[PDB]
Amino acid sequence: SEVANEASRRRTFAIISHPDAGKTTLTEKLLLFGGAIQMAGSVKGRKTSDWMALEKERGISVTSSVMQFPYEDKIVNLLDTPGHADFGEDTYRVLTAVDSALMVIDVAKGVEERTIKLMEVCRLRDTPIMTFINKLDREGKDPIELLDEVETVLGIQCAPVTWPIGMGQRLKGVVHLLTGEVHLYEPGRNFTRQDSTIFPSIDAPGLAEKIGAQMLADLRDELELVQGASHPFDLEAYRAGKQTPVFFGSGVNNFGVQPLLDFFVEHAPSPQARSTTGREIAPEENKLTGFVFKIQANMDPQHRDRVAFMRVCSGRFSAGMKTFHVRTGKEMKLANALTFMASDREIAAEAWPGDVIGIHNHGTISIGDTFTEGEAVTFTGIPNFAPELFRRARLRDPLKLKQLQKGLAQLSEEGATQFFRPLTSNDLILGAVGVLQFDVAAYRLKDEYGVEATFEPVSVTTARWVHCSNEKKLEEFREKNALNLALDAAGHLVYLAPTRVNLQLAQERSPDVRFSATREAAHT
Ligand SMILES: Nc1nc2c(ncn2[C@@H]2O[C@H](COP(=O)(O)OP(=O)(O)O)[C@@H](O)[C@H]2O)c(=O)[nH]1
Repeated sequence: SEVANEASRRRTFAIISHPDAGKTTLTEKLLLFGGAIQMAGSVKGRKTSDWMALEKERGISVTSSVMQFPYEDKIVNLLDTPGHADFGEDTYRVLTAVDSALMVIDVAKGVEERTIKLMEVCRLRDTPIMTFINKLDREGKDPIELLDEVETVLGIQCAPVTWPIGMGQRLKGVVHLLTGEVHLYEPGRNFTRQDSTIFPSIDAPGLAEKIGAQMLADLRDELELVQGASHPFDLEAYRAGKQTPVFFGSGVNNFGVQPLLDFFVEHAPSPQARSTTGREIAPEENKLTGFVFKIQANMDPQHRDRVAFMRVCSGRFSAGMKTFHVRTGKEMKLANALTFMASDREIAAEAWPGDVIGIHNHGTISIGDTFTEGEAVTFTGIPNFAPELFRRARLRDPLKLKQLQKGLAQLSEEGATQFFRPLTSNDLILGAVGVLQFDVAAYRLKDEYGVEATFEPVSVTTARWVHCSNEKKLEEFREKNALNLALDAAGHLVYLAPTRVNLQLAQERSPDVRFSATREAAHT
């Protein structure tokens, strides 16, 4: 069928990186291959009018959230993961609306703090991971050691697919480990199809006349070790999230990028079956389905447009179709909704399973909302994430407590911020993932709700959701740790911890108590 075909082309993925790894550099070089030259320049330019400044305050992002582009007859949906000033909870959430992930690692650094946390988010869905080691034009760690670093630190098996030849001032090129080809690193080239120097084999004549006899011999030495030690690429493993094919390159020069992109579109998974409150929803179904996973402000001179982001999981979207908002129950007509075909010639008014659409939100869409054509079904798997920045609410005029908690609880629905009411206090504690969510709730509470407020930091570092079967044994825990407990906007029990250390002690004192770092956004 027409849907099954279009879904089979889709490659929906995001990049996970520690900052300054190369995420925006490597995004540009791929937008080049998709023919999105116009967007490619604005993404590199992302490194002023008065009303756009106020819009920066309301929560818009300069870089486009979603970048779709075609490559080798596949449709590549590249969902952004803002890592800089706009880092926040939405960054963690984007990963739950993809099927595959590309990890970028600086070779000088290695695995880094943001690498580790993003990779943990991918472990939740067992998302497949591909690895690209960046910045080989400058000196860095040994590849053999960097593989063990990934393996031991990140926990995932390593199956390299390309392999470097030197690095830094001494970099000569990569060697493909499946095709046997030997791409060369050299100037004046964009490293594309016709614009590259590719030997078909290591034993091809003249290779030593190009990479030096010494470096060819040391390359034979390194391969013999990788062959008899590192594991070869097992697609079944990669698909189950238990293995990552590794690529080495130099994104700033587009070197090694294309082999990665060709390998990616060949093997990365097409849209798969997600789960709902009961039955599994396959991507080949006739009716349209999908879940809202992100809500942001859309660049608006009226400073009033919010757009909820929705990934499509079955059927076909067409501009102006009647949808079924399972929660509210009202028929919703997706009017003037947003597609993200970023290409100077290509322009498409529809979207297929794996794509993302932008539903202009007027206030009644919250995170995790499931849109269908009439089937009462509700997607599961959409998580809320344990905050990592906590602050208390500071209101100058106390006559706005009624309206403050009204605004706050709604900002929780739309994913602005989480909102915690301690069992032994009327304080209101706002958990976020990035600093920016606080300035946003500031403006939004003032602008929308008229509550001039402030957020002073508290002695809270991490939070865990609490669940336990035994009704009495939980109450022996509710009254024991009550000072450290709160309720969130959903009414779940949250252990607000002053430190990671206090939490581990808390986890051990209560052996029969579940401490989980995630929670479904559907009040359950
Ligand atoms: N030497 C070298 N520098 C790079 C490479 N890729 C990115 N950079 C540099 O890293 C800086 C910004 O990297 P960026 O793409 O913005 O990483 P991001 O912050 O994770 O998006 C720039 O100064 C780039 O010149 C590379 O392959 N080699």
